[PDB]
Amino acid sequence: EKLVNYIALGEFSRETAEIALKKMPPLDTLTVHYDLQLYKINYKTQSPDGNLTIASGLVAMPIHPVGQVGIISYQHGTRFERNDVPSRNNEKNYIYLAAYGNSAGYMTVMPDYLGLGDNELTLHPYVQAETLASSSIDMLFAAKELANRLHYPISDKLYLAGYSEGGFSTIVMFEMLAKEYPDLPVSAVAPGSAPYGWEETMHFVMLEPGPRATAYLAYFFYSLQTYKSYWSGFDEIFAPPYNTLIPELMDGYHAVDEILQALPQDPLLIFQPKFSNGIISKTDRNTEILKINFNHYDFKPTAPLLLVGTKGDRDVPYAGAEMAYHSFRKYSDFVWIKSVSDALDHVQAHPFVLKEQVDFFKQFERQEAMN
Ligand SMILES: [Cl-]
Repeated sequence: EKLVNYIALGEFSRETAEIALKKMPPLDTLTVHYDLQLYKINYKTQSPDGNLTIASGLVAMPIHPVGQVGIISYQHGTRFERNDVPSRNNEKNYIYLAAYGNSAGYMTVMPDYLGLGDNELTLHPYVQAETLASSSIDMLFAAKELANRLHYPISDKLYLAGYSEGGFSTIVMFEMLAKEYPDLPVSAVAPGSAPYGWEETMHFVMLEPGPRATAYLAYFFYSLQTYKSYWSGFDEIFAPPYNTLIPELMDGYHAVDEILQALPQDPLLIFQPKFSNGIISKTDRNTEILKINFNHYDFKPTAPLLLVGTKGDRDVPYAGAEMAYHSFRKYSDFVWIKSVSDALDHVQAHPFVLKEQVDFFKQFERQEAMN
């Protein structure tokens, strides 16, 4: 049993959902059909060190479903604040509930991730494949336990989506489900604007830095060194005073705009030159283990797969999505790639990408369907 405890958080109405959708075109074109009941859950999963840890997330259940209810597991993007995660259901979370739950009618399952929400680990293991995958799978299983306890019948339809860091989480979750849980059917998978490829992503974020690049890299290397100690210490990685500022900024209680204002726009300024150059040149002594963590685009998909993003992305390289697409196509014809724009950026494109995800899942909902 993974489910440890839960708390009812009240309802999320059609009317509240409609207001949220209207704020984020093109999602305003979705029709709302349901009110949802919300639960915050806590569940058992493994830490980066392979110990038991109790993590949190949100489950949202359409009330009075007209059809049999499929599950969508939605993996959120980068969060620097402990409490800005789905189990808190703040207004920024509403669009996910509105689109997937109130409109699409899916039981919507949203992990917080380790180091966030109620989890006692002090720091999120950021873009770390092993635990993003296991924490998301264990959340799904715990959510299914909740539905069983509440006599909420669900179908066997299962959809996996996410954005940004969560696009990566979605891909690694998919891989691990296929490997470790081969008898659990997955219906469709649609990672949104994910980072693909260690070299591709490092080059883009370090040398073509968009507005959040320094923050992403600070989070990534601070978290990786914290959990894995691949380098001698933080001062090998980070130039002063960022070696001590970054740990403060990443405490879970700094607003993301404050983090972005405290860090330079050019990520090279936060690193020792030796270190950053070694990463870029793949001459860092840890390059092989870094590639193992990052590179998850060479496995056989066991469900229809849509890689959806924006060619306008300045946060993660669209070239990485193109590379991943060709890699996955070696294994399956049921693989597609879609750009929602030539110029919308990572943030602007988000509601367009969400709309594509919902539409993709609906395509696979309405075939191969049996009670
Ligand atoms: Cl690589």
